[PDB]
Amino acid sequence: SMSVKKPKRDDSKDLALCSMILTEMETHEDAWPFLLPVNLKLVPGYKKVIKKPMDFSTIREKLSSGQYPNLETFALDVRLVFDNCETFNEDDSDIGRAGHNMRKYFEKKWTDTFK
Repeated sequence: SMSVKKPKRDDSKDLALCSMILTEMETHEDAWPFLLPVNLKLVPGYKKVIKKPMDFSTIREKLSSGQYPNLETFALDVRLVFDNCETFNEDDSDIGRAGHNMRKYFEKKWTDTFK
C-alpha cells in the first residue's frame, strides 16, 4: 500500500532473458506454424473466429520496440499463440501437435528461467 512495499525483485535482465526464450522458440523445429501471422485473406474462418491473432514475429517486434511493460504481458502473448492454435486446429493434426509441443517447451523454459 502507500509507502509499504515488498522487497524489489530484480527485473533488469527480464528483456534479455525473454529475447533468449523467444530465440529458442523461433528455432524449434515445430515453430513453423507460428513464425508469421496467419494470412487472413487465405485462411477461411480465421479472421472471424480468432479474435486476437498472435505469432512469434509479432511478439519479436513488440519485444524489440518496448511494447511489453513487464515479463507477464510477454508470457500472455506467447500463450495466446498456443491458445489460438488449440481453438482452430484439431489435437490430432500436425499443427495441433506442434502447438502442444511448443507450449510444453515454452512453459519449461519459463519456469526454469523465472520461478
